[PDB]
Amino acid sequence: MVQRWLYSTNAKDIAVLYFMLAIFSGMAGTAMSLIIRLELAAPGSQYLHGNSQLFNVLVVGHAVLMIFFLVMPALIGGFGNYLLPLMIGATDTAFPRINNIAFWVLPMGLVCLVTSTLVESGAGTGWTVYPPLSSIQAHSGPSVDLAIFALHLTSISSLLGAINFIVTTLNMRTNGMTMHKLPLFVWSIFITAFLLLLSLPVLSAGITMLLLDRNFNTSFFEVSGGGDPILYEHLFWFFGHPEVYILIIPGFGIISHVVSTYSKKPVFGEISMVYAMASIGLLGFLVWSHHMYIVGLDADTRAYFTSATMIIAIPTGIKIFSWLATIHGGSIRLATPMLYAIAFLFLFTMGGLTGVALANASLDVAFHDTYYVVGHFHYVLSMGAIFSLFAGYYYWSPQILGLNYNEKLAQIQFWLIFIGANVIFFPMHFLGINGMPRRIPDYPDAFAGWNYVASIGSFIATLSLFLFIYILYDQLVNGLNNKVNNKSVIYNKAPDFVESNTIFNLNTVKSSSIEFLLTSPPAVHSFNTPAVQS
Amino acid sequence: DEETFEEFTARYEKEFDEAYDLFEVQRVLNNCFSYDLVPAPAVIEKALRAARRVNDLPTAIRVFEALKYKVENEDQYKAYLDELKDVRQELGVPLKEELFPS
Amino acid sequence: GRIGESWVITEGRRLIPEIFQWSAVLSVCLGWPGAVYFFSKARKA
Amino acid sequence: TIAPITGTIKRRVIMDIVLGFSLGGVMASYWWWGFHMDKINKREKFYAELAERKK
Amino acid sequence: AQTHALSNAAVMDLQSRWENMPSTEQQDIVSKLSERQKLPWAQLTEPEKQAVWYISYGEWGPRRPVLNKGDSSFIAKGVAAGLLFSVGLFAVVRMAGGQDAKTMNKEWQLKSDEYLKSKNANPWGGYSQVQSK
Amino acid sequence: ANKVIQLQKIFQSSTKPLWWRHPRSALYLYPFYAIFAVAVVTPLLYIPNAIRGIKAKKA
Amino acid sequence: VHFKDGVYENIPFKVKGRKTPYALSHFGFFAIGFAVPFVACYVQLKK
Ligand code: HEA
Ligand code: HEA
Ligand SMILES: CCCCCCCCCCCCCCCC(=O)OC[C@H](COP(=O)(O)OCCN)OC(=O)CCCCCCCCCCCCCCC
Ligand SMILES: CCCCCCCCCCCCCCCC(=O)OC[C@H](COP(=O)(O)OCCN)OC(=O)CCCCCCCCCCCCCCC
Ligand SMILES: CCCCCCCCCCCCCCCC(=O)OC[C@H](COP(=O)(O)OCCN)OC(=O)CCCCCCCCCCCCCCC
Ligand SMILES: [Ca+2]
Ligand SMILES: [Cu+2]
Ligand SMILES: [Mg+2]
Repeated sequence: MVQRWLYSTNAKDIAVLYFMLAIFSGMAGTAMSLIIRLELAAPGSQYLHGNSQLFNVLVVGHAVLMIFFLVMPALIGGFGNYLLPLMIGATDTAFPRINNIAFWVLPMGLVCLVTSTLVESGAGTGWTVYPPLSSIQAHSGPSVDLAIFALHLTSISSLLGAINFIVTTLNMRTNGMTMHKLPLFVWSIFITAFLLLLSLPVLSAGITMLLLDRNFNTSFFEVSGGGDPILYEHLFWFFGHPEVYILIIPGFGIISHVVSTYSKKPVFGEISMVYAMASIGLLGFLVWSHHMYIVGLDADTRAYFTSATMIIAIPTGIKIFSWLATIHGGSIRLATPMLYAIAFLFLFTMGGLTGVALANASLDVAFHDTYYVVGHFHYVLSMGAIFSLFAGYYYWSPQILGLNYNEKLAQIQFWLIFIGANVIFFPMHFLGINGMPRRIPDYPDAFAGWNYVASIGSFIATLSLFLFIYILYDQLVNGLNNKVNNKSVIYNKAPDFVESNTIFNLNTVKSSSIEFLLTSPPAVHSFNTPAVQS
Repeated sequence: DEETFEEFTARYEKEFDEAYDLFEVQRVLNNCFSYDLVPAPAVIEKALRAARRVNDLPTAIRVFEALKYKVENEDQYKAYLDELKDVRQELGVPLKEELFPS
Repeated sequence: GRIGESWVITEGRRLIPEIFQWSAVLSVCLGWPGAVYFFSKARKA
Repeated sequence: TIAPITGTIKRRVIMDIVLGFSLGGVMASYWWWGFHMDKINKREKFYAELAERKK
Repeated sequence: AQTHALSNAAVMDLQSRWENMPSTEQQDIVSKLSERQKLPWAQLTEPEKQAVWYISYGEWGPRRPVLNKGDSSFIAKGVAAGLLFSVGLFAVVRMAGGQDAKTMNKEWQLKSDEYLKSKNANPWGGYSQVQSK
Repeated sequence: ANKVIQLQKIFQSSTKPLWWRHPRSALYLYPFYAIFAVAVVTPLLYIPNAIRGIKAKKA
Repeated sequence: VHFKDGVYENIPFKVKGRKTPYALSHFGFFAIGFAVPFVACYVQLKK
């Protein structure tokens, strides 16, 4: 068993390893989020005895952990490496040793991030690593270097997996599959791979310039030397907004599939969904300077960037309305992936509308570095990535594990994370619009009420997570029992309203995707003969 | 291209006449009723004939039960099941509501 | 044609419950912090 | 006989669309004409009293 | 085709006892009913018709719904137990916390209101920070 | 030297892992394994002094 | 290459044939995942 997991070269074992590291680091990011929200419950130093440096360190640990080590490994790595060779009928993805080195370069990024947290002071620079705060004059010690190396190792992983995904879905399709006949999750991870490939160079450039300023006495960003800190903001946000579209677009893939398979009707205008995802992917790279409306850009530059940022509301609206058109007129079977899809729809529309109010450069005067932007981004990130992750897990885990999960516990877990995430991220808009600044361990004591109700919501969210990792244990030890009693949902699609039960039993899986006719846990090398398609 | 109503009627008459076993009768009936129109009573008459020809009772009850869940009023269901009174009397299928009286 | 009651009647009888139920559901989903401020001490009660 | 009954979902979709736009317009008409107009009336009343005490 | 009729001992009340009938008796009843199908359907008795309808479209097996009759109450009671347990844990780890700020008093916040009223801050909104006891 | 046909025969007719199939494989593989073990043991070993504060003495 | 496949051969860990309980390893994994930031907070506050 040393070979199959350490020396691994098939995509599914790499995928479950990606998912395991993703959920380990997501547990750690949730713990850091709990500690942040615990310290931010009441004014005055409650738990961290003073020590705003430790609070900032936990802020970058929580942020970089939940982005680069939970959502990106889970969504990209685990779901891509399981379904992207499967949903196109490929045997095993091209360059599987690149597919193995990307996974195995991730958890040492986790190791050096943890040791950045442990060494002399910790990186307390925010998740954006802005100079001269992250330079050597404000942050001495080797900590921000190790956080930079964590970002470099996960940048290597994201780029190499992106190359692997592009040539897998281009070169290794099955024989009947034209590019137009592809699924939406495969198209989604294709477009995400292209945005990774075209974004991570600028991140690597800006981060290595930061490292060169820190340790080799050069001045890309040091004012004493002629350097300009706004260059790092330009480089980091040319990575950064393509990055957040990278995080959201696999959710746009998963939600199309769970919505079409739990409404029992196909996606409304699927080629328009391909065009809308590609339009969002092209339009990301042109809007990157909405994150810096404050630095003193020209009025024509901001008047451009608010229009460019607003233009992306149109294709995301086309996607969010075609999902409503898929759910309209169908026969809804409200299992937990359908619950996570509906909640994704509503709460991502709310986060996107707060983002549209954030797109205006005259209003981002009033909202920059307030808790309004953390309302916006925790809405789109939390719902549109965690609900997408939970929908993907409860959707594909009976198939890729052979073990059905408890359904009543799944719906109480959904409901608890629904109301808990709402209770934590709704008063952030109130704190922001009343002028509470960002990244503070303490506040004026007029913010204590909404900080209290959000800190009450955090315990609900952590209880739903503890319940979810109980659902994992209950799935792993009693999955076959869950199939044989009535504690789960065996059939994702019920019979239609004419169909007999034996006529159903001869044809028990009716999907437009390959993965559900594969055997529970699938063959170690399936597709001996290639999967034919008309 | 969109089909007019009589073109739909001709197509599903031909389909129900060509259906040859129980999987085909239930398939033709499933995508017969999954449009935005209650089918014409000639189509339902051909559906009951085709369910009789494959010797299966309960799909011929499901014709009327799907017609009940498909039609928009409670009066058009009456207009349908009194215009199919002689066909349902000849085959001898019940409605589901007079089969399970509650 | 037009067998039965009109589409106005038979869809208003479905919609008029759903308007009130939607208003209740959204007023809970959006106006829940009003209860916390209502029971709170900053209303001086 | 039975007249052809077709297209219930189209009438249902346009009825749901205009009911949703009118419901959201009722929400936003309350938002503007109550809340924003109330705040603007309070501010204009304060600046009227301020100019009066400046006289 | 087949014999006279399915007996009432073997076909009556088939809804209550389909899911407890063993698979062999299920298969034998299904076989005899499929042989009874080819007769002209006036000659079927009423428990036979109910058995055939429940076998093909009854709420068993594949037509079993997602939540079976007690699960909605169980998920409501579960989410209520989660809310009460989580605010109990919040009360516990809040009780193991640091001291309050010295400015979290009714009398301190009244003097803050007094200072703000002397500066006439927040003139058409609220300026009073009281919020505490 | 055109060892391609002979190495095709050796490489395809072998129940060994692919990095071991050449006759000169141990000649690379043993010192690489020792040097790799040293090079991944030592910087992990210097982490307690990093998190303790003890910089390296300049001697 | 030909590995074993089936219900529990898809995963790295060992659930069924096991000396210790599975709940030990399954909750110790998530427990050290949840307690990594407490180790970080303890080290930084001791400093
Ligand atoms: C991935 C994106 C992501 C997600 C999901 C979250 C989720 C949460 N975050 Fe955070 N956060 C950020 C990304 C995210 N955050 C970023 C980028 C910053 C910026 C830092 C800066 O500005 O400097 C930030 C900062 C930030 C702040 C602002 C603090 C400040 O700057 O002053 C707060 C405030 O409470 C917070 C807390 C929380 C809490 C309580 C959750 C809760 O939602 C936790 C509940 C979530 C779960 C329980 C997830 C489920 C767990 C899993 C492991 C998924 C399992 C599913 C599968 C494996 C399929 N984090
Ligand atoms: C999940 C990833 C994600 C997604 C998808 C988005 C989506 C959007 N974001 Fe956001 N954003 C972040 C992650 C994301 N963001 C992060 C992490 C930050 C903080 C970074 C930091 O500070 O470090 C941030 C901050 C951020 C800023 C910077 C503000 C500041 O720092 O001062 C801005 C400014 O324009 C912005 C706007 C938008 C807009 C317009 C969209 C749009 O794409 C949303 C599109 C969706 C809709 C528009 C709704 C659906 C459409 C309809 C229902 C149709 C009807 C709608 C209309 C007619 C408008 N967000
Ligand atoms: C601005 C308005 C749009 C906003 C966005 C839409 C809302 C999002 C949710 C959509 C859910 C339903 C989608 C699936 C339906 C479907 O797919 O229907 C498919 C049918 C097919 O018709 P056919 O067989 O004749 O043609 C077959 C060949 N095409 O086409 C329709 O029904 C037509 C519906 C027309 C809608 C007109 C809207 C009029 C109101 C505009 C706003 C007025 C505001 C007034 C305020 C006082
Ligand atoms: C705090 C802010 C958020 C507040 C949220 C609302 C407050 C309530 C919290 C939840 C209480 C638990 C109730 C459990 C219900 C139950 O038990 O469901 C059981 C029901 C009925 O079952 P049955 O008819 O088959 O028969 C059972 C009896 N034999 O099935 C369902 O699941 C369907 C109902 C859920 C619909 C999907 C909702 C998905 C999320 C939507 C997100 C918002 C979109 C809408 C926005 C306007
Ligand atoms: C931790 C305590 C271990 C105690 C062992 C005692 C040994 C005595 C003998 C007992 C029997 C043998 C035990 C060894 C076997 C073992 O347990 O697997 C050992 C491994 C690590 O082992 P290690 O290298 O840390 O062990 C040191 C000694 N060799 O655990 C784990 O991966 C735990 C993993 C947690 C489960 C994760 C659940 C989530 C999975 C999601 C998958 C689905 C993905 C779907 C989406 C793609
Ligand atoms: Ca605090
Ligand atoms: Cu952005
Ligand atoms: Mg800023």
